[PDB]
Amino acid sequence: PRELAEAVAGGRVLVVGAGGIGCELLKNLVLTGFSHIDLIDLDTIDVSNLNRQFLFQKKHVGRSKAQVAKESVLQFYPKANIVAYHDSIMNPDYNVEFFRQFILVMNALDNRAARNHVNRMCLAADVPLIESGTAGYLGQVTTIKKGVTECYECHFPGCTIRNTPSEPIHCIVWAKYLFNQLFGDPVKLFTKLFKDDIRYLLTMDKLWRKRKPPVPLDWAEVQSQLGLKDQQVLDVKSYARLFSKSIETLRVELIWDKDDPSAMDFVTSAANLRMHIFSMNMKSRFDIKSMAGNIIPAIATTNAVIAGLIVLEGLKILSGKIDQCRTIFLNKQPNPRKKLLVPCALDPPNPNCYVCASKPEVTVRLTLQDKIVKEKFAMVAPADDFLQDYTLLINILVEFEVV
Amino acid sequence: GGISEEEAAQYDRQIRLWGLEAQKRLRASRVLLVGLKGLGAEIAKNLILAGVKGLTMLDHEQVTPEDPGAQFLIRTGSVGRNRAEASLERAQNLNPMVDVKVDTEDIEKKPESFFTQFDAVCLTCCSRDVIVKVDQICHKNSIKFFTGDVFGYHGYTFANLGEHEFVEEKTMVKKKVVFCPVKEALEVDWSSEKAKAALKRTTSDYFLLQVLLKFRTDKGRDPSSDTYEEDSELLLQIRNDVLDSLGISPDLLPEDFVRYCFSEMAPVCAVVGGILAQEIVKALSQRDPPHNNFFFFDGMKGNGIVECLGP
Amino acid sequence: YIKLKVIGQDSSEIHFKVSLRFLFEGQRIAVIEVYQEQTGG
Ligand SMILES: *NS(=O)(=O)OC[C@H]1C[C@@H](Nc2ncncc2C(=O)c2ccn(Cc3ccccc3)n2)[C@H](O)[C@@H]1O
Ligand SMILES: [Zn+2]
Repeated sequence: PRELAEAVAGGRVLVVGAGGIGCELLKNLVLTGFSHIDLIDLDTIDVSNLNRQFLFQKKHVGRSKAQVAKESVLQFYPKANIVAYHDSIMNPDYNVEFFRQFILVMNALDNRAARNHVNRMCLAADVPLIESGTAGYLGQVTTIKKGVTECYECHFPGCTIRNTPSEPIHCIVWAKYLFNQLFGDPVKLFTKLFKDDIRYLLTMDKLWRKRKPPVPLDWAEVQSQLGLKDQQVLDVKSYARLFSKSIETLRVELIWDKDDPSAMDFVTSAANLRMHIFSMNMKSRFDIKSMAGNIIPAIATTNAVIAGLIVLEGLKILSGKIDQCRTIFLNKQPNPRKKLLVPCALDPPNPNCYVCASKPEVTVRLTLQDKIVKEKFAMVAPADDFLQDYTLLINILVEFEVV
Repeated sequence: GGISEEEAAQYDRQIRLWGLEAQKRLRASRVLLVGLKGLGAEIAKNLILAGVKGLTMLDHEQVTPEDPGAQFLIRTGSVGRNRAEASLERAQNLNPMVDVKVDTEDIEKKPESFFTQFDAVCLTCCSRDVIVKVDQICHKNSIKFFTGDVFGYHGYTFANLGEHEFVEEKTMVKKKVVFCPVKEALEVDWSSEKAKAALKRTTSDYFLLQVLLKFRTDKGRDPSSDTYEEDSELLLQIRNDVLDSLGISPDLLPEDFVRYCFSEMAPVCAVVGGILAQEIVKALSQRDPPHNNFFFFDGMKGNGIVECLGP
Repeated sequence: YIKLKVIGQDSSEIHFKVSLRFLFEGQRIAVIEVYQEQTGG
């Protein structure tokens, strides 16, 4: 209709993220007639993106997502106007004024922290926000509107790790801590960690009354012993060797990245030795990659469905039909009423929201700046955050805890 | 093991979803897709990214001036090109691992032996006669058959997988689901007291489909927004006659339905194309229960409904 | 006094007698259906 079409032709929209959801969404907005789009993504293209981020081909690996996405779209519709940022949305330059330019913001993000930031920015700028998320076969869409709707935020112990691990993940988390401790001579580290420390650990006699004791490993002793390559579980000797090999490659502040072969090999080997020591079956590098990297399994069709819904919701917003917007869940199997997609009316702001309520306050019983104000309460440039135009009053009453 | 190390790395995130064996099954499968308009373009993209052995994109029509100015697989300025040919370069480059081919001949003229090279056939923009005819061919040769279409804010998918066996994670449990010929699916008898009860719970989108397929049979084309007044009037008449024919009240389909069922809307193509390609993926890999047998999408209400209709 | 069943997004049927969001016939709780919010994209 003439009114919607002119809004779609006139206004400027922001897409935060050029991945699974974002590629699909960028295409859908263009084809729907959205004539002014800003696209931001901080990342470059990886080979594993190519099953579902359809604007990127193999030759593009290593380039910026947002820039390639624009180049790809312009090849099928040159008169698209798109501005691409190879940047993070949490950059203070994307301030309330920047956000104020857009008649609609759409998230295409993969983590809660970034969404929390965009939520505040959109509240502050008083621009509607379509929020969305996927994982495997599942996903959802909703509309966030200040004054009208709920906002996005309206709703292992060291001892298990260091002393009494009982599951593969504890060894994996341990291997990650170990990587940071060292990087965040192989034979000497190997014996210290896998022989000595497990002896020092057999000193604490109380612990091993109940559960099965660890068995120390000696370097020289160990040296004397269908599916994809990575899905194979190797023997102890192999991991011991890998551990060595990876330390070699690593020495030649680092942040752990699942995609760095050496760092990944490190954590795999370490965790597998630790697993062997505590009488657990060792795990394939494929499996350890999942668990250590927190890999979300992901495909084309789910993101494509969700990105289609996003635009339909945007059209309702821009047609002044927000009452007609919904939260839509994408199921794998139909509910009892045969609904594969489950729409629900939007909920009003929660009066006791720590974020979007009139004068928010909370009670907590450099650790404050980082692990509370920044981490727990998602502030970025901090209790004020003039970027997020948000003030939170903290009442001071397991390090800390929120009542 | 059965796939290269380049394939392993590229398909990594979906191998983590449906398993390597599922992927190997897709790797072995060849799909025929008919119609390279909005919905076919989405299905084509999804199946190609997924890594089928091959996709044959069949369309005998040319890009027209009415066609969208932006189409994600076709360059601007291809008015007069055959639509599949105009789609090939971009489709292929989505995934060089896939053998993407093009067929410019009318699906109606295809001999029964054309279909045997395919594990699955997916029709879009096809007439009811053609839909029935190809479903009958597929049944004979045990070929996975699908259809789907978008019209305005609505869209649908259909499957006939015959007797379909699959595994599902409860440990993987083998299960079986039985589907019916598309002819039965499209010609339900609403006479029965059983069928009378079923009607109460059936989405009106099913009757929308009936109206739109008859328009297609009558007019050789779909309604178009360029001929909105002309097509709206005819639709309202087809509504009357089709529903009267079924002993069903015309008023089951609201009279303003005409407002919501014109043209290809790209977001509706994406939703319907997503569900349909995934049904194809499920069917080829024999993993997870396929929808038996209709999915009906309404982009105004945000509804997606699976109906079992026919038996 | 009431025979109720909560089905999760994975069809996980479990029974009851008396991270998640709860629904009955499309109305937030305040067969039941449970929906998680996904954070991928
Ligand atoms: N779903 S997907 O992976 O296919 O695509 C998701 C894309 C989202 C892009 N991320 C992005 N883009 C723009 N601005 C910010 C971000 C962030 O994700 C971001 C920046 C800072 N943070 C906080 C953070 C830091 C470290 C760990 C966790 C969270 N998040 C992403 O590149 C994909 O292309
Ligand atoms: Zn809130």
